Amino acid sequence: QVKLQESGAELVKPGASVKLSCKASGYTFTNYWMHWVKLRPGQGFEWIGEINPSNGGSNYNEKFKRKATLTVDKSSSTAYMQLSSLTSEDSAVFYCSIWDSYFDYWGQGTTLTVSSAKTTPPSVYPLAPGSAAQTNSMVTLGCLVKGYFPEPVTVTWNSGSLSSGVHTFPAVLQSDLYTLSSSVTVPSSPWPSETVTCNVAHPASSTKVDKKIVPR
Amino acid sequence: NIVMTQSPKSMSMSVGERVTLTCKASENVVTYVSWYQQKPEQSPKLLIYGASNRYTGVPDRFTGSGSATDFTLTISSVQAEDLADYHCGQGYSYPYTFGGGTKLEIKRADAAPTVSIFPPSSEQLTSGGASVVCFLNNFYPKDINVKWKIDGSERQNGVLNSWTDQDSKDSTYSMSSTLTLTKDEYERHNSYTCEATHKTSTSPIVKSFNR
Repeated sequence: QVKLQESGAELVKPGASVKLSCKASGYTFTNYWMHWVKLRPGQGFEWIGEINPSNGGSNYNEKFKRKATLTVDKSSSTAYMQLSSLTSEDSAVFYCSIWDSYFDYWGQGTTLTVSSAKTTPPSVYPLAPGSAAQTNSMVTLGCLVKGYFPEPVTVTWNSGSLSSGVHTFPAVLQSDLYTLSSSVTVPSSPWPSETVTCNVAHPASSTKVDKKIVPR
Repeated sequence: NIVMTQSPKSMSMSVGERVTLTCKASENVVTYVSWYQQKPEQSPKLLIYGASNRYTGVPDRFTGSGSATDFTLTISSVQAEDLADYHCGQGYSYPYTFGGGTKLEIKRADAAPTVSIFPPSSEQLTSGGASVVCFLNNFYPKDINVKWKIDGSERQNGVLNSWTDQDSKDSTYSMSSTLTLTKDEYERHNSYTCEATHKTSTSPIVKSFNR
């Protein structure tokens, strides 16, 4: 498969620098320019620059001149962007992508948080009604993912299996800490005669948590 | 630097209708304009290149047009899946630049929220904390109000609300409201109440547990 793999998240102290990676596979790495773009919530895209993996040839957005530097490693087939002298203005999602008219593709983007604040694993609390048979034909279960920093966390149910009827709500910052919740809706034929288990990962703290939803 | 501007800022159209998104460039960019579609919790996808060339795979209902300084994305018959932020960018001159995006939403039939309430877990209660959570799911339109009651009395401090983006399948919205208290305020009350106000009902939808 054509893939451009970027790290999910990066937390970095302000004033420091960071090396964003974009690891390519599924195509001939050296035949396509790599574009780096910046995306902040409610803003449009900002183009940082582009680099030719064949020779390292580069073109930058003057605006990012003193801020970003593009490199490539042909043997790892990996593009890198270094960001220096980080400030809060830098916190954003960063993407690498190929812009060909016959071949347009985007990494998942890395969420950059620049903050002096230390990383705090989430607490995760199962949400059961609980009891039984209430109400309609299905049941709504959920998980409360609370008190963490920085974004993001990823929430799945039954390790991806349960993708039907999931709602994961946007994290909200309440006092230098994020909280989000997620709900799943399943027929009462499954639950609770099956495992229903929410899976939560917090990249920044390398936290992994499974919480089975138990009745009552 | 070339500045791109889109219109409208946001809109909602009914499934089946024709939708028109515009994009103005501060100077001539010939036809070097692309349109990107960015659906919720997803990376952007190329819809149109060279102002009018459908990227391989793109459904026919998406047609790009325009030249010079004025460009248009037309969706001949919107489908619920077309919910998204649409972006246009020029690739004529460095640095490459993008407009501020147009947020397209889908209009659907009014729909009442499924309301469901949850008491704090024993896990949390042991830590000193107590969050009570209420899911108001799959309603429309987006406008909704939640009210918390403790033994009959509205509670105001300590509540946090979050709304999902519109859903690509059924065009509805969902919301989460969490009331957070201390363990020993929570135990010191019996009745906990989630009260939803929506245009689908003249009376609020109440959900409640005791204990």
